[PDB]
Amino acid sequence: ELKPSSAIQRGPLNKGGWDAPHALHNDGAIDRYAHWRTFYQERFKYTRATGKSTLIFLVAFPALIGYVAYQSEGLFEFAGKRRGESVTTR
Amino acid sequence: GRYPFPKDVISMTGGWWANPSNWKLNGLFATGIAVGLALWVSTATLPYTRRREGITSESDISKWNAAAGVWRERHGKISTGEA
Repeated sequence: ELKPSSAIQRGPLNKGGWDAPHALHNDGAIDRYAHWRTFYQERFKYTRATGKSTLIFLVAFPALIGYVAYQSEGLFEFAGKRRGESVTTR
Repeated sequence: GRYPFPKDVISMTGGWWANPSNWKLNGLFATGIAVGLALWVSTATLPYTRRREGITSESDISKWNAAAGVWRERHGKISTGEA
């Protein structure tokens, strides 16, 4: 019984416009290559190699830079020195 | 070689073999610009040029060293080699 009103007269949608002629013969292999690439994360998993990469660049590499930056914080003062002057502040 | 080339595209460099017919004529313009550029620039750059050695007196620079000494003694500064 319950259908919407007859006074719709709905029509099919167009995209609007002109059929540009296809200037590209798409390669299904290249297309499935790139579609495999852009949704890599939907099939990503954890392995030993994943763990090696995220060991280095997520923890180890910032800890290396943190050993650099805080230990060498305000040491060097290279403004204008002399032959014999100390180069650091500590 | 002289292989056939599609003459439709217009490049800023002219393209493949640009040999336009009035090259004897248009070269009268651009060189007329070119010479007309250079002497117009060379005069304009002329007051901005100068002779390097001998622009001021040694007496001026020696008095500037004197002013350096007057400044530096007031700040009380050791030499570069004093320890």
